[PDB]
Amino acid sequence: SGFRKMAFPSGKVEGCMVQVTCGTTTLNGLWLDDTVYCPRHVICTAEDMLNPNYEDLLIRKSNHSFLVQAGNVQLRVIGHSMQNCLLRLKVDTSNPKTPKYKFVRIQPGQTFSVLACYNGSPSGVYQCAMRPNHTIKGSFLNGSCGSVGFNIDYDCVSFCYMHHMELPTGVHAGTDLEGKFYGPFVDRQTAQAAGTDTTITLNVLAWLYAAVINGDRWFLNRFTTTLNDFNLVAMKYNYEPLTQDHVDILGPLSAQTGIAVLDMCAALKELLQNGMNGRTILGSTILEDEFTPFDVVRQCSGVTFQ
Amino acid sequence: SGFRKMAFPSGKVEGCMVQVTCGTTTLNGLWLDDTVYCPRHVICTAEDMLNPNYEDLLIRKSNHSFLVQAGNVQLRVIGHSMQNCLLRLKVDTSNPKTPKYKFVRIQPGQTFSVLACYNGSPSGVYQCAMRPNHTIKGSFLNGSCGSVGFNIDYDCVSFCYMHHMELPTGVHAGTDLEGKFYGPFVDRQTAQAAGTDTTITLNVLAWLYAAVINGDRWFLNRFTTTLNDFNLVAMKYNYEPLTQDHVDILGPLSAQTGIAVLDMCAALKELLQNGMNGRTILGSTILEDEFTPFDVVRQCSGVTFQ
Ligand SMILES: O=C(Sc1nnc(C(F)(F)F)[nH]1)c1ccc(C#Cc2ccccc2)o1
Ligand SMILES: O=C(Sc1nnc(C(F)(F)F)[nH]1)c1ccc(C#Cc2ccccc2)o1
Repeated sequence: SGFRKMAFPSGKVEGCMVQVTCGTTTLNGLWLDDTVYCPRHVICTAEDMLNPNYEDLLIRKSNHSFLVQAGNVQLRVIGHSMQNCLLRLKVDTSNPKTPKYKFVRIQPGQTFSVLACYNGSPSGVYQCAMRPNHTIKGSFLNGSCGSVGFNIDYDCVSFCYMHHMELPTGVHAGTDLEGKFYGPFVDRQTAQAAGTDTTITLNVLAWLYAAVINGDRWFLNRFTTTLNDFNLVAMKYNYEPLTQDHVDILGPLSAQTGIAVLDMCAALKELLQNGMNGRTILGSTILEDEFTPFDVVRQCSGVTFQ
Repeated sequence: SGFRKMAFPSGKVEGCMVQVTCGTTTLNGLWLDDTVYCPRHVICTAEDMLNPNYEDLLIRKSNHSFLVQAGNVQLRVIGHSMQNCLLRLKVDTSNPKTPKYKFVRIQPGQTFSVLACYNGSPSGVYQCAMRPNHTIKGSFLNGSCGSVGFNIDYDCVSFCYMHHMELPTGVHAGTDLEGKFYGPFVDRQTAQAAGTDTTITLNVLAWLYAAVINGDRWFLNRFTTTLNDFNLVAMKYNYEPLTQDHVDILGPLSAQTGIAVLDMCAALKELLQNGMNGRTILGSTILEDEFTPFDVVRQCSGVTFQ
């Protein structure tokens, strides 16, 4: 029993974190086989950020412009290229600790673990959701760029995020491991700001199923609803519209608890309209949206507390 | 910026998790040097739990009664002893992945990271506080016994918890790595239940300092309070009494923000009496108590957003 925001064990990722220095700038890189990945803005100094031309800034660099440190070991750069917003440094050593891995581009609403790192040293791990507005509410200080997000599937690390910047509201933006940004953000200091966010409906529903699996039914009701009628209430409360695809995804959870998706939607609608009446769900006083249907099946018992 | 329940990177602990089987019971053990630690109740079958005599149950076991699996490798038991509520199995191999470590007994209110494990395979990591009532609100399913709690200090792993059982309210109980229980709990199936809990005052205060360090001051006020006057409000709201020691501990945070501890206490008192007025603190609608003063200094910027 219980329910917590759980991260994946971070060991396989810890063994891949290095430090990358270019001139006066240091940040984290990711060492897989004989390549180190890092934010290209490592090449930018104390004025470049405002309007950098990375093509131009990089052509002026040599292989020995870059200092890569794996622990106390110094790695030798023997090549470099730019891939979108990432630098790809080739090194003379292959990381013996490289896990089985892939690079994936995660969709909004999906969750992953972040290994916060400073000077190539892991300092903490926590679970994040990719917001509908393509930001994450992380916990990052100066020096955290190059910290990565990931999921672990059996023995395979699916890397899906690399940290690049903080936006004015204190939220965070970055790229996939191909260097393409999530959201309309760019790696330069501009007026860019997070667009308006919405609550992740599908995740709230999954979480309500987790609460039932864990034995709680107080918020249920005898009503049902249609998709369209639900979505009118959804938009009033700034929730993402529910789609048939989302209903389909909730099938396994619906089957395990014997509660129809649209009946759970009627429950949510009531909770949204009436509030929670001083009561809690899975220890929370608010409706949580950073657990996916996958996260619930992963964490919750396969048998429900009927 | 941002503020999240952050766990320590779990790598050093992952490399220490093994599987221990006795008869039909399997759970997790901790492999440090040539010793495996695990809950002694691994020796108990499908009726022993009710009223087991561990001395008697253990004397009937040989070294080969115990099956220890580190990955796919089988470790050979070459000795065993009981230490309080733990078994101490000596093995023919020394764990090459043993980190620098110590065993510590944590105090109520303090926090640590839990590596949830099943069949000796780490599955997740999350941050927990030791409640005043000596339980933790973990996330555990059948097979999680032997999962450990820890803090990491530089290169040193301070182990402080091993999981033994779930109590009726769904909360969790276990021991330090000397096998002594936290709380009045025992490793047998009885009517034992968590005593009444209280909110960890010192942690709520630390967290209010974190909110200020991160730039938020809305909840402050022009009032001050005495310890005694605060504690009268504290007991009305089921908060731990504040002591001079707790005030002393909050010194560094108080200095960084320029807010007197007793002035922060007046703020808390107002928040307790008036509520939060639909507003949030560090993204929370409630007063959080699972971050210590240490956790705040670790996670927050050393310079405040004045
Ligand atoms: O702490 C951070 S994140 C960070 N700051 N430095 C690093 C390093 F690259 F790792 F060194 N990482 C921070 C502070 C301020 C900002 C910013 C910003 C910003 C806001 C709006 C538009 C463009 C840029 O990020
Ligand atoms: O899922 C768990 S924790 C757990 N259950 N099994 C293991 C194993 F040892 F790892 F195998 N760990 C569970 C379910 C039910 C209980 C219990 C209980 C209990 C409640 C009151 C008094 C004494 C015992 O714990």
